[PDB]
Amino acid sequence: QLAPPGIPPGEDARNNQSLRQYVARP
Amino acid sequence: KVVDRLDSQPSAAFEQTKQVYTFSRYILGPHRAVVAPVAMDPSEKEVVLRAVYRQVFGNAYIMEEERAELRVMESQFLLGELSVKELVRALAKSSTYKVRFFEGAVQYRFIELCFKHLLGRAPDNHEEIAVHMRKYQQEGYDAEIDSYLDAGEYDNVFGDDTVPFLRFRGVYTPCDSFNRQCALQGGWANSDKAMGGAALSGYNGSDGRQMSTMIGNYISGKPIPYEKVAADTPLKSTAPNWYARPNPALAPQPAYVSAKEIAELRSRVSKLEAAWSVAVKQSAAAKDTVETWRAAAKEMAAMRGISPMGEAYFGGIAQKVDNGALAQLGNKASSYKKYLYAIETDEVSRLEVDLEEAKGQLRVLEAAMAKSTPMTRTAE
Amino acid sequence: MKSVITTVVSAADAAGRFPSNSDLESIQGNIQRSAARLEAAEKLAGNHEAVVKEAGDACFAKYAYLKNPGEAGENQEKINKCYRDVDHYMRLVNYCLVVGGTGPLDEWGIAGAREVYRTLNLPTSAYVASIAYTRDRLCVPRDMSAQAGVEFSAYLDYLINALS
Amino acid sequence: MLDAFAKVVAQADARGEFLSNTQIDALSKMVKEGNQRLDIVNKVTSNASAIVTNSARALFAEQPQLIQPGGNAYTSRRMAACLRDMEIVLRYVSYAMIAGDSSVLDDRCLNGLRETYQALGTPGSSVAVAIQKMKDASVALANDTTGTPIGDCSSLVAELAGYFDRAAVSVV
Amino acid sequence: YGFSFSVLESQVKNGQISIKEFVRSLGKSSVYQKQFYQPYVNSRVVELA
Amino acid sequence: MLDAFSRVVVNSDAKAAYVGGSDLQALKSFIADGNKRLDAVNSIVSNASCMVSDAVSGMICENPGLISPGGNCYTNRRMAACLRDGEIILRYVSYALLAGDASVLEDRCLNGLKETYIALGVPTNSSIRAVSIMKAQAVAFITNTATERKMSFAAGDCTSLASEVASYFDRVGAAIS
Amino acid sequence: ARTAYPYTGSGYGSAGVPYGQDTYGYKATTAKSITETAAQAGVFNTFVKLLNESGVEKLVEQAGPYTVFAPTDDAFAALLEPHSFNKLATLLRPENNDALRKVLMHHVIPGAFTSASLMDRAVTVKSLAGE
Amino acid sequence: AYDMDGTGAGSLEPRGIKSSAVEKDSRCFKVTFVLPSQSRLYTFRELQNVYTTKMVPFSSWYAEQQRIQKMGGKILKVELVAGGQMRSVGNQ
Amino acid sequence: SIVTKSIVNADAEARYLSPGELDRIKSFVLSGQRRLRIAQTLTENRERIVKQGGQQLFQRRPDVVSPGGNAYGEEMTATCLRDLDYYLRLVTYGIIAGDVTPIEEIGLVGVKEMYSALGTPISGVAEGIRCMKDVACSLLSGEDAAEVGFYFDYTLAAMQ
Amino acid sequence: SIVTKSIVNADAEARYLSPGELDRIKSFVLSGQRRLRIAQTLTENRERIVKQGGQQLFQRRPDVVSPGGNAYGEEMTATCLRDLDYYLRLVTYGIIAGDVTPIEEIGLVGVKEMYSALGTPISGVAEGIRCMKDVACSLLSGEDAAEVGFYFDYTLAAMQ
Ligand SMILES: *CC[C@H]1/C(=C/c2[nH]c(/C=C3N=C(/C=C4\NC(=O)C(CC)=C4C)C(C)=C\3CCC(=O)O)c(CCC(=O)O)c2C)NC(=O)[C@@H]1C
Ligand SMILES: C=CC1=C(C)[C@@H](Cc2[nH]c(/C=C3N=C(/C=C4\NC(=O)[C@H](C)[C@H]4CC)C(C)=C\3CCC(=O)O)c(CCC(=O)O)c2C)NC1=O
Ligand SMILES: C=CC1=C(C)[C@@H](Cc2[nH]c(/C=C3N=C(/C=C4\NC(=O)[C@H](C)[C@H]4CC)C(C)=C\3CCC(=O)O)c(CCC(=O)O)c2C)NC1=O
Ligand SMILES: C=CC1=C(C)[C@@H](Cc2[nH]c(/C=C3N=C(/C=C4\NC(=O)[C@H](C)[C@H]4CC)C(C)=C\3CCC(=O)O)c(CCC(=O)O)c2C)NC1=O
Ligand SMILES: C=CC1=C(C)[C@@H](Cc2[nH]c(/C=C3N=C(/C=C4\NC(=O)[C@H](C)[C@H]4CC)C(C)=C\3CCC(=O)O)c(CCC(=O)O)c2C)NC1=O
Ligand SMILES: C=CC1=C(C)[C@@H](Cc2[nH]c(/C=C3N=C(/C=C4\NC(=O)[C@H](C)[C@H]4CC)C(C)=C\3CCC(=O)O)c(CCC(=O)O)c2C)NC1=O
Ligand SMILES: C=CC1=C(C)[C@@H](Cc2[nH]c(/C=C3N=C(/C=C4\NC(=O)[C@H](C)[C@H]4CC)C(C)=C\3CCC(=O)O)c(CCC(=O)O)c2C)NC1=O
Ligand SMILES: C=CC1=C(C)[C@@H](Cc2[nH]c(/C=C3N=C(/C=C4\NC(=O)[C@H](C)[C@H]4CC)C(C)=C\3CCC(=O)O)c(CCC(=O)O)c2C)NC1=O
Ligand SMILES: C=CC1=C(C)[C@@H](Cc2[nH]c(/C=C3N=C(/C=C4\NC(=O)[C@H](C)[C@H]4CC)C(C)=C\3CCC(=O)O)c(CCC(=O)O)c2C)NC1=O
Ligand SMILES: CCC1=C(C)/C(=C/C2=NC(=C\c3[nH]c(/C=C4\NC(=O)[C@H](C)[C@H]4CC)c(C)c3CCC(=O)O)/C(CCC(=O)O)=C2C)NC1=O
Ligand SMILES: CCC1=C(C)/C(=C/C2=NC(=C\c3[nH]c(/C=C4\NC(=O)[C@H](C)[C@H]4CC)c(C)c3CCC(=O)O)/C(CCC(=O)O)=C2C)NC1=O
Ligand SMILES: CCC1=C(C)/C(=C/C2=NC(=C\c3[nH]c(/C=C4\NC(=O)[C@H](C)[C@H]4CC)c(C)c3CCC(=O)O)/C(CCC(=O)O)=C2C)NC1=O
Repeated sequence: QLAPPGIPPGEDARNNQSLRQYVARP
Repeated sequence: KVVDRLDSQPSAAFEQTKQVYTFSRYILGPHRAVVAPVAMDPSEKEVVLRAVYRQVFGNAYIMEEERAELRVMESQFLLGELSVKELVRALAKSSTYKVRFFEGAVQYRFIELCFKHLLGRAPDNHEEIAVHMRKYQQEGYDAEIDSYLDAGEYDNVFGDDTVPFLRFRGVYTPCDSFNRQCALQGGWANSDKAMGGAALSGYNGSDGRQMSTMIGNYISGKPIPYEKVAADTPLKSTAPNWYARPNPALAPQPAYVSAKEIAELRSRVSKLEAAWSVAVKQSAAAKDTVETWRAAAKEMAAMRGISPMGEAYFGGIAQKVDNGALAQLGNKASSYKKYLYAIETDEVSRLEVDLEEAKGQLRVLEAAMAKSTPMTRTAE
Repeated sequence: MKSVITTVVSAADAAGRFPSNSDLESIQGNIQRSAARLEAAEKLAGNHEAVVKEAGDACFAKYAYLKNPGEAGENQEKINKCYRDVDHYMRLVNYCLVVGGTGPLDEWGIAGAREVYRTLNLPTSAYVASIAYTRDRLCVPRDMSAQAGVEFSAYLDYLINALS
Repeated sequence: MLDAFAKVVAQADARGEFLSNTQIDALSKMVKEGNQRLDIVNKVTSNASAIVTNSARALFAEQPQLIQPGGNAYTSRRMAACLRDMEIVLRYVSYAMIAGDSSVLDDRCLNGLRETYQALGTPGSSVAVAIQKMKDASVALANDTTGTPIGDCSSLVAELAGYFDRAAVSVV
Repeated sequence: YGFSFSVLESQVKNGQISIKEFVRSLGKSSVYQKQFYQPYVNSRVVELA
Repeated sequence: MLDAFSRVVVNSDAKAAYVGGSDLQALKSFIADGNKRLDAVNSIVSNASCMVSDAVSGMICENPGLISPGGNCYTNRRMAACLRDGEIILRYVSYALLAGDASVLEDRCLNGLKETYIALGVPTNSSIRAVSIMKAQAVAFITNTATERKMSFAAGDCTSLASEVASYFDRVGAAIS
Repeated sequence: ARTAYPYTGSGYGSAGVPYGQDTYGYKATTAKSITETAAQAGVFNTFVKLLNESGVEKLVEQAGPYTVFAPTDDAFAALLEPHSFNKLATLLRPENNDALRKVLMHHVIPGAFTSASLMDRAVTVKSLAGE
Repeated sequence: AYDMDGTGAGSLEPRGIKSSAVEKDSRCFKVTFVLPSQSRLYTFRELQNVYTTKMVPFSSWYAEQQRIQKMGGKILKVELVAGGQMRSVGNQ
Repeated sequence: SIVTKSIVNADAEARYLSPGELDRIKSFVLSGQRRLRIAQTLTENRERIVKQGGQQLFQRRPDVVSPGGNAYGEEMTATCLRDLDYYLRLVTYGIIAGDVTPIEEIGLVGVKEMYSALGTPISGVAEGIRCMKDVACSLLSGEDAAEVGFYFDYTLAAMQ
Repeated sequence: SIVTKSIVNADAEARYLSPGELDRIKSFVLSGQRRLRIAQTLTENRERIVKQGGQQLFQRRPDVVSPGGNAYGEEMTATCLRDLDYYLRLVTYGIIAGDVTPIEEIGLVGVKEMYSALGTPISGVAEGIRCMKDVACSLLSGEDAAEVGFYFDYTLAAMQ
């Protein structure tokens, strides 16, 4: 549905993050 | 007077094309006038030369080994010294025209070929063929060609700069001449090497007898059969491509025809012409039911008409609808559209359609009934 | 019929050439302009029973002398055949909007008209009066769009110029 | 807040790569509609009060319980908030329609509206029915000529209805 | 009451169906089952048929 | 014959130069107002039937010696021929404006026209006046300044195409002189 | 004495022609089936023999409206030229019935196309071979 | 609903003709037959034409043909005129 | 025709014509001469009958010829008079046949459908037929007018 | 009613309702609320609908109220408006039932016989119904007016 709270929709920073340094979003 | 002048006369100073050419078959196909403009690109000189080789040789392949003959006389046209008429005079007196159309030909074939090449027309009658035969026999081929070009008929029609083309005059004096013209040019995929038989008779296709049909039609006044005018023809290369109520194009003749179907069709057409000739007399006399009352109803309809908008209240209520040239007399949009269905809805016209198509079906069957002995039959 | 297609492939056939890039490039304009010239086609085709009506009485309103005896529109069936001719001409304009050229007009209404209208005493001015009355009554955002109106008026005035 | 042009750029920086030509003629087509899209938003903002009042009137002629004494639409105050909650969603649907992307619609309209309506006791399904009745009137009002050139607008009214359905499923 | 069976009547006048087929498709029409099937019990329907 | 595109090609072929980016600023500007060129040609060919009868009748009320007995426009045949070469000249000028180049005008219409009109005895003074009235009608129809016919156009400036067709008409006039 | 296209009927409003030209509204069927008509025609002998031994006879005997384009015996005799021979010679081997079936099935069209139906018309369809 | 709902021998309904026609079938035959009465000479009723050509529904053709065969009639021609052949769904 | 109808009604029952039916056929063939005379009189006075009936109709129903009415204009009025002539001809047929079979088989079966499809008010046609009936009965004797109006009344009843 | 008609059509075949019929009943009971809303709007605007339809009818058909017409006089005009009100009420019934069973069982079966026995032109009633249809559809939305005119069109077709 909607993006997580606070996250401006369309400009996440985890977009093209590598898997070897990806951080799970709480 | 619907046609003012012919095309044999020189063109008037008021018209761009001749009046006869605007509503003949001229406006349809590729048999049109190709005029050389007064200054030409080396691009657009070849547009003229290709039309000349299409016309003067009358549909010939002409490999470029057979073009190195004519590279001298084309160069005087490419410079701009030779006109188009002097170019076709130089091309007719070359040797490749001779070996194709003079050097294996009967004299009738050669005369009827240069009538088709140097002019856009068929041989008209016998008396104009004989004068050209006697022109050749005492003066030779060289003066024979100038007998065609240097007279009245070339310069009044083509001038010196239009290429020759098959003329769709619209006004034919001897009539059949139209059928001879349509049977001389055999449509877009024919030639004179093929129609003259100069390849099957020839040896490895060279040295062929340029034989001719239709020389019995020139001498006796016996006109061309319809199958050479309707099947392979410039009429269908320059066709209008529309919906004809009788389709004039012939169907190909069916294999395995019998005499029984011909007998029933010949009875059908004899019933139809007898029905037509009696339906004719009743038409335009008892054609309408409200026709006797047409003179009666006009005086009842004359009364109570108001010019200004709004009349015919018919009580104390409303306006109303009038003041149209069609609408003052009760007619609607369907009143003029009844003329557009008059095959089906008309009683006289139905018979005339089915008469013509039963005739067209009839005419092909006896062409198929010209073959008798080793001819297997079916049971429909 | 003279159209965008039949022009460029007869120019190629007369020269004996394959369809070049100019031949393909000419049909690309037949893709752009056919959005505008076809939009007027169903507009004229759906409302063709109000345009013939409005042109026919304008023809007789300009020329009231035609209803005199001895003239062209003296009786009722002659006026009935007169409205049929304006219907024929609007049908040919509808066809020419569909082909994209002046093909059907030049084949079916223009060629040979100047002989039959002089032989049968039909005045050509009364013919062009109805076409001109259809021409000035084109409300360019209301009847159709702008370019469809341009394409419609360019075929009406071609018939006007050809009839006079 | 993104428009549809900023969407492809925000996905282009992420891979760190230039827009290829297929994305470019995807965008020049979008530009080439252009006038149709603003004709659509012009038709919705010209008739906004009519859309809102007719949808609310149909909602209460349909569901009389909201204006029943004790209902969530009872009294002048509750009604004034309900009148222009719908006008807020209409405003943000028109913003998302002119942007070409539902990024402003999710950011500042639909973000946290569900627990907002839960914390007040507002029935979210009736809000969704009001959204659907505004949607039907907006797509009905969108495809009339009204003095515009004739053409097809179907891919735009589908997107306009999609914004309304996105608003309707997120509230409830 | 102005009831009518246009297709059936034309088909039977032309001879494409016989009077037997005409009666058969009259008996299974909606008019027949509204007048002689719905307001009765099945035992009475048999007797009327 | 040539057009606006091929005109720069024969200019580059004279020096064996490729058509570079300098040469294409003149041609990409020819594409930008190509719709104005089509809209300008359409306005002329719409009223081309009025333009000849407008201009030739203006040339007559200039000079009644043409319809005088023995005059050059005295016969119905001669009047029809004058109305014919009004239309031919208007036809080739509209070809040249559509092509963007005057090449088709002066090898298919004007090449050999002066000695033709000298050999026929056609008076050149009235030939200049019949062309100048058509030129004045052309600038009025392109800039939408006719007295009693206005045509629907998108707003903008069109004096460049009007200047171009004015440049074609005095080419015609200097050719027949 | 009047009206060339008379009509059928009896009673008032009649003309003198019985209803249906013989008082037969719905007439019986006089025509034979496809393989029957072909077998009596005398010219499609090879076609009927191939239909029977190939098994395609069951398809054309169905009531479905078909347009068959049966080639005459001349047509089959004209396969002895080189080009068509190189393509169809292996259909003579007794194990190649599966391809003979598709070649034969390509001649059967669903629907009834009369010759008057096709004047100045270009129609594309699928035959029973699926092509 | 349809004739093939499991009824056979030992059913409560009496043994009868069972059509395979799908319910509300619209397939139809065209049949020509002759059926002499073979009872008119002891009932003494008026005659009727016994030569018939008619369209019969697919759902009734079997019972009809069996009735014709019962009473000594001869069937001269049969034709399926309405409906496809070996169509799985779409006979209704 | 009376003979035809007697024959069919006897044919359905599979019997010859009883002496009552033959009696009635006899009485019909005996009256055929005055039937032909009456048909003469009605037939050859058709112009006045149609004209005067059209007048009485247009004075009784001015709406049909009012501006826009179904019979509005010269052509529509002519067509309406044509219809009245049709029905007068059918009445003469019925008079000579001795029964309304000719009138009913031609011009009455499906007349409502036709006139509804044409947009014509059937009551106007009934009024025209009544006016023609009065005009035509004015030219006959007492018993002749009674027998002749017998068919106009049937045509009016069928045209309600 | 849709439920009733589904039940009878399933009853003749001696079977339960198939899932298609149950699907359609479900869709009907789900739309019943907007059906009641539309019936509300048409029901409580009856005075304007009948009045404006009567106007358009009397301007389109001045003969029926002309001197002598069927609806000529105060009482006859009142009776005609009464009939128009009858048909508007039947249309509301049909809208809530979801099918033309109420309209057709009441007011359509035998309507031609009744209006022929009364001397009323049925085309005038059709014109009045069409005028009322335009007036009533003017007060609805696009989809609502489309669904509401769906029944006026059936009533017009049955009343040809
Ligand atoms: C059709 C009306 C529906 C409805 C509306 C309703 N809303 C409220 C109360 C609030 N609504 C909001 C909503 C917003 N605040 C925002 O800033 C935005 C922008 C994204 C929205 C959508 C808030 C904050 C309130 C509380 C404040 C207040 O309104 O006083 C109310 C009742 C008011 C109250 O709860 O006291 C109603 C009635 N409810 C319905 O029943 C309709 C379906
Ligand atoms: C070097 C190894 C390496 C990888 C494999 C990826 C692994 C990976 N994939 C995704 C991210 C994703 N991975 C998928 C995968 C799939 N989508 C489908 O529909 C199928 C299930 C499947 C394709 C066949 C999708 C859809 C996302 C986007 C998830 C999202 O945006 O919510 C993410 C989150 C960050 C991002 O958005 O890119 C990561 C770390 N990254 C790496 O660094
Ligand atoms: C020297 C003697 C001589 C003639 C007698 C005429 C006759 C004639 N008419 C046509 C050609 C024609 N002739 C007719 C004439 C008619 N069609 C009808 O239905 C009417 C019965 C009849 C007019 C009264 C028509 C309609 C065409 C045109 C056919 C077409 O364009 O397809 C042609 C073929 C050339 C052409 O296409 O124009 C000829 C030779 N012309 C001549 O040169
Ligand atoms: C197919 C293409 C097409 C058209 C060209 C028009 C054509 C057209 N419009 C009107 C009818 C009309 N036409 C107009 C339009 C105008 N009146 C003016 O004074 C302005 C000049 C112009 C708008 C800018 C108006 C206002 C009417 C109604 C009243 C009238 O006749 O003027 C009529 C008369 C019959 C009728 O009422 O329909 C016709 C033929 N409609 C079409 O469907
Ligand atoms: C396919 C294109 C096509 C046409 C354009 C017309 C052209 C045309 N009109 C008429 C025939 C006619 N055309 C008119 C028409 C008019 N008279 C006038 O004064 C007005 C100018 C105009 C009405 C507005 C009349 C009055 C006649 C009858 C003349 C006559 O019968 O002699 C005829 C003779 C045959 C006929 O009666 O139809 C033809 C070919 N027909 C066509 O098939
Ligand atoms: C202030 C903002 C603003 C605008 C929106 C536009 C409004 C506008 N739209 C169009 C142009 C258009 N407008 C439409 C739209 C429609 N046509 C229909 O039939 C539908 C009802 C509707 C779709 C929703 C279409 C389809 C075109 C172009 C015609 C076409 O593409 O064929 C044009 C003509 C110029 C052009 O075509 O580009 C203009 C000026 N101008 C502005 O200044
Ligand atoms: C390809 C290009 C091309 C043209 C430009 C025209 C021009 C042109 N006009 C004429 C011929 C003529 N041209 C005129 C024209 C005029 N005389 C005047 O006094 C006026 C100034 C002017 C009309 C406005 C007249 C009057 C004649 C006829 C002379 C005569 O008949 O003796 C001729 C000689 C042929 C003939 O006699 O018709 C030519 C070539 N024709 C063409 O083919
Ligand atoms: C002494 C004789 C004499 C004439 C016969 C007229 C002819 C005439 N008209 C124009 C001038 C013009 N002539 C036209 C032509 C036309 N205008 C139209 O609206 C139609 C479309 C078309 C003919 C039907 C146009 C468009 C102009 C420009 C101004 C305008 O009319 O708006 C000119 C040049 C400038 C001028 O003198 O005005 C002349 C000589 N004037 C004269 O002095
Ligand atoms: C196939 C036929 C065909 C045509 C007739 C033209 C039609 C045409 N003209 C213009 C468009 C235009 N035409 C003009 C021209 C003018 N405006 C004025 O006010 C002056 C009177 C006149 C100068 C001569 C201008 C200024 C524009 C807008 C600018 C432009 O599009 O270049 C446009 C672009 C705008 C649009 O309609 O979408 C088109 C398609 N193009 C075609 O494809
Ligand atoms: C008393 C003599 C007699 C016979 C035999 C007879 C046969 C007969 N078989 C029928 C159908 C049928 N018959 C079959 C039979 C077969 N399918 C196969 O693949 C097998 C080779 C074959 C069984 C051995 C099938 C499948 C149908 C159904 C056709 C269909 O539903 O389209 C029908 C159509 C009636 C219906 O089912 O609705 C009749 C009338 N009628 C008669 O009066
Ligand atoms: C109304 C017009 C009409 C006619 C004529 C008609 C005839 C007709 N004749 C029949 C039989 C018959 N018809 C005859 C007649 C004859 N045997 C002879 O040798 C003589 C030459 C001839 C008498 C002159 C016989 C013997 C039969 C019985 C055939 C049988 O039982 O097999 C039957 C079969 C019905 C039945 O008897 O069960 C019909 C339907 N039907 C009609 O609808
Ligand atoms: C033999 C039995 C028979 C009848 C009666 C008959 C009627 C008939 N009446 C017609 C038209 C017509 N009939 C009328 C009649 C009337 N307008 C009024 O207002 C009056 C109430 C009424 C005159 C009393 C009008 C106006 C038309 C033309 C309608 C139109 O074209 O719009 C037409 C169409 C055109 C034509 O006449 O061919 C037919 C076929 N045909 C038949 O075969």
